[PDB]
Amino acid sequence: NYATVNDLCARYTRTRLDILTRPKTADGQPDDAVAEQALADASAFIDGYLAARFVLPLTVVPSLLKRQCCVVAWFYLNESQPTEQITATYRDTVRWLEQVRDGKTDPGVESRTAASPEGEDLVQVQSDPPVFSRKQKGFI
Amino acid sequence: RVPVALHHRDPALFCANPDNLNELRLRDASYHGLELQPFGWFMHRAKSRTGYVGTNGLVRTLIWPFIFKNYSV
Repeated sequence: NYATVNDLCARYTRTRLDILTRPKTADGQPDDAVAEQALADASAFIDGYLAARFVLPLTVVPSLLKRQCCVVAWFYLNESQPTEQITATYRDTVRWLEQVRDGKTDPGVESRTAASPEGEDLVQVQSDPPVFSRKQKGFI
Repeated sequence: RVPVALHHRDPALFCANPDNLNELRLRDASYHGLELQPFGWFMHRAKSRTGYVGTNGLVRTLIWPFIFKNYSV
């Protein structure tokens, strides 16, 4: 997963996270595996939206992707009855992921070293070996 | 005492004298250059155009059409 539960419980108040999680567990006591599973599902969502033009086991993780995983995990964790703002922000992050997939916006870099994640060649052409090109310094 | 063989040396070996500019002198890594040994150098200067020894060759005129034709080809 892109973001750990210790970050989702920091961006979103831990008490509200416990309130959301405690029903979903089998026993009925505050649990941590539910949040990790939701974060894994959100990371899978982002991975699917990024694999279009990136090598998906990201060499360097864009620093905004932690936020983009936390928001989607929060929406996935409020599926029974979400606030209007949660839905609006989830639609905004889906729009951002669609723009990233299409090519309108790059995901960003790692804020530590400003390195952008690599990916496979979106465009690739092959032609026959070049003959009579200007690089052939013979003749002329 | 007559010649038995006439070897055609490469024309690049000869540099015109910086003075008088009309005496071909064998290049010897010198400013003036080594002069030709007498009775041992059959020199034929075909002057198609009046001027000095380096000028009168047809390469001066033909270098431009050659370049244009080959670049176009």
